[PDB]
Amino acid sequence: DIKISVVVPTYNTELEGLKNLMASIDKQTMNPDEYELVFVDDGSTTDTYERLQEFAETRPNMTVKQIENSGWGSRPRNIATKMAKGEYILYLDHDDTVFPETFERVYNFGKENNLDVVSGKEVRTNGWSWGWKQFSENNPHAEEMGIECLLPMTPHKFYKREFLLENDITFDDGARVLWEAVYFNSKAFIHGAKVGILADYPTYYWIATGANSFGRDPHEKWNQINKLFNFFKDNIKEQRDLDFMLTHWYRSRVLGILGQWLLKNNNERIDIEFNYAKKLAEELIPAYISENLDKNNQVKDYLLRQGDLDSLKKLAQIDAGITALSYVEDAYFKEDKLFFKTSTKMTYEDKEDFFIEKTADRMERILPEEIKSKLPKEFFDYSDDLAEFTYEPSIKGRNSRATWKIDGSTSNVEVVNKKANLYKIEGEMSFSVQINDYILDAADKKQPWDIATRFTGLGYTSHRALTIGKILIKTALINNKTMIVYKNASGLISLDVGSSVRSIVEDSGVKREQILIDKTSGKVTIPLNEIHVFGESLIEGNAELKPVGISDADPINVKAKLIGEANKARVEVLLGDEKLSGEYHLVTNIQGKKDKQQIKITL
Amino acid sequence: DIKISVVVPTYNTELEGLKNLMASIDKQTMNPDEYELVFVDDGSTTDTYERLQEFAETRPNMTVKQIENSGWGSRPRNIATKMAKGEYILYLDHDDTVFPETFERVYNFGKENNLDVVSGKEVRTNGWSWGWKQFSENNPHAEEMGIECLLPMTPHKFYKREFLLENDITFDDGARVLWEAVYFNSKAFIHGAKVGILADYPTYYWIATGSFGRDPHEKWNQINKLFNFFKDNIKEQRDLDFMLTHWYRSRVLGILGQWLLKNNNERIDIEFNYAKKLAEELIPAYISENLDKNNQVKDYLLRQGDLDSLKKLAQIDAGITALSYVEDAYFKEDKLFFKTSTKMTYEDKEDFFIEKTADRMERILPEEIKSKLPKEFFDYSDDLAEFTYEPSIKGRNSRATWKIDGSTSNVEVVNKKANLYKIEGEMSFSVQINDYILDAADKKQPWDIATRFTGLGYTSHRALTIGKILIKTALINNKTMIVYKNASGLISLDVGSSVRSIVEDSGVKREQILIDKTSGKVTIPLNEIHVFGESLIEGNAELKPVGISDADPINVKAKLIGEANKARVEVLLGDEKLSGEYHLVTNIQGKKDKQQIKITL
Ligand SMILES: Cc1cn([C@H]2C[C@H](O)[C@@H](COP(=O)(O)OP(=O)(O)O[C@H]3O[C@@H](C)[C@H](O)[C@@H](O)[C@H]3O)O2)c(=O)[nH]c1=O
Ligand SMILES: Cc1cn([C@H]2C[C@H](O)[C@@H](COP(=O)(O)OP(=O)(O)O[C@H]3O[C@@H](C)[C@H](O)[C@@H](O)[C@H]3O)O2)c(=O)[nH]c1=O
Ligand SMILES: [Cl-]
Ligand SMILES: [Mg+2]
Ligand SMILES: [Mg+2]
Ligand SMILES: [Mg+2]
Repeated sequence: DIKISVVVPTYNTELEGLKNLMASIDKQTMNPDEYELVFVDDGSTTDTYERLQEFAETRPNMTVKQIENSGWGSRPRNIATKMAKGEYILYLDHDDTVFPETFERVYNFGKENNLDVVSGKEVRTNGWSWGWKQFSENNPHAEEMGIECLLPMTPHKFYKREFLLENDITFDDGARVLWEAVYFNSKAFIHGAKVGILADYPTYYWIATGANSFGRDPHEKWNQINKLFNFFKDNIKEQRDLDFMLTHWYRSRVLGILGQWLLKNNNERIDIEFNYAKKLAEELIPAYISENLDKNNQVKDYLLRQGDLDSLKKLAQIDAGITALSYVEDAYFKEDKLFFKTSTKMTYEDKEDFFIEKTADRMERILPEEIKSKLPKEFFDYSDDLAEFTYEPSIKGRNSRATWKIDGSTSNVEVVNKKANLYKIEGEMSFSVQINDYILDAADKKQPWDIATRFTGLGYTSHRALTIGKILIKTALINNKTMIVYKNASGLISLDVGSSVRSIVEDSGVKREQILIDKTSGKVTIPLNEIHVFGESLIEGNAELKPVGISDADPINVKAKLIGEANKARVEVLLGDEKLSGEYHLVTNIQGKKDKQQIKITL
Repeated sequence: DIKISVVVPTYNTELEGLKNLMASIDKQTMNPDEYELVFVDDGSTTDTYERLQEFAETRPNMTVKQIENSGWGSRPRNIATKMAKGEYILYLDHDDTVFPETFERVYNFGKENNLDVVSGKEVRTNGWSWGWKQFSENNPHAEEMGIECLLPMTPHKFYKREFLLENDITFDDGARVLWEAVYFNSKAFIHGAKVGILADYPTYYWIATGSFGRDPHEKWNQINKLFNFFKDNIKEQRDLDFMLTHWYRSRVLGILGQWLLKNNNERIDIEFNYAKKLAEELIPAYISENLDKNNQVKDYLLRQGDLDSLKKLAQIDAGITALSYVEDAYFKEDKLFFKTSTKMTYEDKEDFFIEKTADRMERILPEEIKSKLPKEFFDYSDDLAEFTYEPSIKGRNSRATWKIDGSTSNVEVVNKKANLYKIEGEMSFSVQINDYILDAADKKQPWDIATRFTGLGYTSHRALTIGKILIKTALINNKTMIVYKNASGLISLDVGSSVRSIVEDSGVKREQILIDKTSGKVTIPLNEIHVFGESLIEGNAELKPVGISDADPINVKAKLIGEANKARVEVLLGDEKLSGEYHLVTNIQGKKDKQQIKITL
C-alpha cells in the first residue's frame, strides 16, 4: 500500500540537479516501500533516460518510462499520474529538491484531515518571503477561507490521486500554456477539494538555476493572460472565489505593468501591452473589482480605461524609489534570545523622506496639478488608509533558503507632521529571536541566518534586509549554541549559529593575560572576553600547538572544549601525553573555525 | 625683463604628461618673451632629456641641463633656481599643469602688492576641497594672519627670486626629506615674507597620476626632524603654537583614530610608541588646550599609553558622517536654488546620538572608558553651537572646487528619545554659475554639488544626493543648464550640454510642432523648461525617411531659441525637395535627442 507517488517529468535534465533530487528523495524519513518514484522522460536528446534507468537499478520502487518529446511537462505528468498508484501525488520538477521529513509530515496531515490537496510550505532560492500570507500557520480546513488557500498556485503540492481522477483534473497538454498550475489548482478548488495548509515545515524547495522562453514576446503573453481570465469567468462559479481570482490577477498582471514596468521598457513594447491591457480591462474586468482595490491601484485602473498612458508614465517617475529600510537601533542578547530594536520610515531610496500632504480634512497623495485635475477626488485621499500599516520582522536561512516571520514582535507606525503640512510615515519595532523556532532539520543547527523587515502601507510593500551603520559584533554561548550577530560585508544584519562563517573565540576576544596553565593536570584555560553566556554549554573541539620559530613543524593536535557555565565562557585545552618545552603557538578549533588571537603559551 | 621663471625637475618623465605640461605653458596669456623655462634633468635613465632639448629648439627661452641623479627634486630645483633670472619663480613638477591666465594674474598680483610669496589657489584631482580656509577671498596682506597664510604648504607657489637668494632659502640637498616644502615655506615666512593669497582664480593643477616614508622608523625620524625644526627656527609664539598644534593634530594624533582599524598590530605598536615619545619630548602640555574634545581625548590617552582604549574609541567612531539630501531644487530668475537637510549618522543609516546628564551633553562611551578620562573631555556642552554647514561646487573637467557663498544654514541639537539628542541641519543656497566660469572651457562642463558639515570634531564633505528622480532644465542667457540625479544618485549640473541633451530632458510638444512651407522652417517647441533672458544657440539636425532601412541622412541647420520665457527649436529644411514622413533628430551643442520625432513633408 503506497502512500505517496513522486511524479517527475524529465527532459535534458542537468545531472547534478538530478543527483540532488534523487538524494533528497532517498533522505525521506518515510519507509522507501511506502512511496514510489514515477519518472517519465520527455524524449531527451541527451543521456537523461539512460541515467534515470541507472538510478532505478538500486531502487525497486522507481518506475521509469520514455515518451516522445512534447515541449512541456504537462503531458509527462499526465502519463505518470495514470501509472502512479499512491494515495497522494507530488509533482516534483527535475531540478528541485524535497526536505527529508516532507513525506511523513504531509501524509499524516492529509490523512488525518481527509485532505484532497495539501498545500505545503514552499521555499524559493531568492527573496525574503514566499507565500507570506498563506504559509503563516497550519490550517486543516483551509478551503473554508475560499480559493485563496491554494496560493501560491504552484504544482508543488500534494494532491489525492483518487480525487484528481474522480473529477478529471489533468494538466493542459492541448497546447503550450502559461501558468498551467493556476488552471490545475483552480480546477481542484472548483470541484470542492478539501485543502489543508502545512506551514510549520518546509516541504518543497523551488530552486532557481539561471537557465529558468515561451510567452516572453508581448503577443503570446497577453494571449495567455486573456486565456487565463476567460477560464476564471467561465469555470469559477462561486462569486467570492471569482472576485478574488479576478482581483488578484488583474492587480498583479494587468495593473502590474502600469507602474515601474513603464520605466524599464521601450515605447513600442509599452504600447502593445498597454493596448492589450486596456482591451482586457474593458472586456473582461467588471468595474466593481476596482472598487475594492487600494487607492494607488484605483488610480492605475482609472487612467488605464481613459487610455491616459502619459499620466501613468509620469506617475511611475513620481513613485520610483519609494521604500522602507529598517535600521538597527539596538541589538543585544538577554537570557536565551537575541533582542532587536528597529526603526524605519518611508523614503526615496533610503534618502529623503516620502511625504503625504494634508489639505483641510484630507491626507492626500502629492501629485502634480495636471494629474490631480483628472482623477476622482477620493482616489488620492489616504485619510481612511492611515491605520493599515504593518511592520514585522523576518528571518531567512542562508543554507536552506527558508524564510519565516518572527513572531511576537511589537511595532507601531505613526503619521508625523514634519514641516508645514507635510507628513512622514515612521515605524518603530522591537522583537526577539529564539533560533530554536526555526531549526527543524539537523542541518539547520549550523547555518548563517539573515534578518529582514517587512513594511506595508498605502499600497507599498517593502521587504528589505535589516541594516546598521555602526560596527556590530556580539557573541553568545546559549545552551550549546554558538551565536554571533554581526554587520556583514554588505552592511546587513546576519546571525551565525554553529560557527558556519565566523569564529566565536575570535569575535569574543581572549583575556590573554588571564590564561592559566596547569602543568600537573596538563590543562590550559583560555577565558573568553566579551560574550553573553546563558545556561550550560560544552562543545568538544581541538587545538593545535606549534613551536615558535620552527615554522615548518607539524601541528600538535590536542583536545579542546568550549565551556559555558556561571555566565562565563572559556576554552580548556588538554595537553594530554605530549611532552612540550619552550614557547608554542596555540590555535583553538571550535566547530571547524580557528581563532586569530595570536595565543602563545610557555611550557 | 623676465617676469617669471618656471623651474621644472624631470626624472623618467611620462611623455604624454610632459606634452601636457609644455602645452600648459605655451597657452599662457603672458607674452612668451617675458617668461623662461628652466628644465633640470636628474639623470633620467629614459630619453626624456633628449626629448627636453628637442622642445628647446623651437622655444628660445627654454634652458635644459642634465645633472647626476640626486634621487628627488630638491637639487634640480636648487640648481635651476640659481641659473634662473626671472623676478618670480614657480616650482612646476613634471606631471602637473598650470591654468592659462595664471602667469598674468599672479605676476600682476605680486607686483602690485610687492609680495615675496604669491600663494595661488591650487587644484587637486580628487576631493571636494583644497585650501578651504585659506583660499576664500584674495588677501594681499596674508602674512598678517601668521604662518597659517601659507597653508597648504605645497611648493607650487610663486616666490620672488631675489627673496630666496637674499635669505639662502633652498630645499634640503642631502637625503630624502618628507614635506620638503614645509621647511621651504616655513623658512620663507620666518624671514618675514610678504605673502599674498590669490584665491579668485585657480592657478595650479596638482595632478594625481599612477616611496620614502613608507616604513615606520623613517617616517617618525622625519616627523621628529620636522617638529624640532619648528621649535628651533620659529620665533613668534603664535606661529610656533599654530604649526605645533596643526602638525600634532594631523600627523601625530592622526594615527589614533580610524588609522588604528586599517593597520596590523605590529606596525600600530611601533608608531604608537613613536607618537607617545614625540608627544612627551616635543609637544608642550598647553598645545592640547587648543584642540577639540575628541583630540583632547586622543592626546590624553596617548600620553597615558592607553592604546587599547584608543582602539575601542576608533571602533565606536567608525562611520560617523553627514550626508545631505535634496529637499527642493528649482530655477528662479538667473540662478538655481537648493534646499538641503542633513543629520549626523553612521553610514547614512541610524542617527548619531549624544546623551544628556544633569547639564552635561556627553559623548556616548562605555563606562570603562569614561572612567579613564577627565570629565570635561567628553562633555560637548560648550561646543553645541560650533557647527558649520556650507555648500560647494566642483568642475568635473577643471577639478576646481569652490565654496558656494550666500547660503543660509542652521544646525540644531534635537532631543529625539529619552535623553538622547541628534544633530540635524538645514540649508538654503543658490548657484550663480557665472561665479565659477573663468576660462572658456568652463562654459561647457558638468558641475558636481557637495556639502560641507563640521561639528563635535567631525568633518563630512561629500556629494549632495537625492532619492527621487530629479531632472530640471533651464535656458538662461545662452546657457543650457540641466540639474539632475546622475547614475550614482548624486546631484550634477550639466552646463552647455556636456552630458545630456537639453531637448531630450525638456520634453517636446509633438502637437504644437509647426511646419511652414513658405520659409521652410520647422518649429519644435520645448515643454518643461525654464527660460530667463534671451538666448540663441546654433546647431544642426538630421533627416531620414521612415520607409527606407538605411537611407543616407539629410543634414540641415537647427537653432535653439529662448525668448519670452519660452524655448523652441527651429529646423531649416534648405533647398532639398522632400516628400513623406521623415525622422528628425536635433543636435544642439553636440547632443542628439531621443524624442522619436516624425514630420510629414
Ligand atoms: C522544456 C521541458 C521541460 N519539461 C519538464 C522539466 C521539469 O520537470 C518541468 C519544469 O521545468 P523547469 O525548467 O524545472 O521549470 P521552471 O519553472 O524552473 O523554469 C521556468 O522558468 C521560467 C522563468 C523560464 O522562462 C523557463 O526556463 C521555465 O521553464 O518540465 C518537460 O517535461 N519537457 C520539456 O520540453
Ligand atoms: C624621483 C625624482 C623626482 N624628481 C622630480 C619629479 C617631480 O618634478 C618632483 C616630485 O615627483 P612627483 O612624482 O611629481 O611627486 P608628487 O608630489 O606629484 O607625488 C608624490 O606622491 C607621494 C605620495 C609619492 O610617495 C611620491 O612618490 C610621489 O608620487 O621631483 C626629480 O627631479 N628627481 C628624482 O630623482
Ligand atoms: Cl553625470
Ligand atoms: Mg525548475
Ligand atoms: Mg607630480
Ligand atoms: Mg539614509
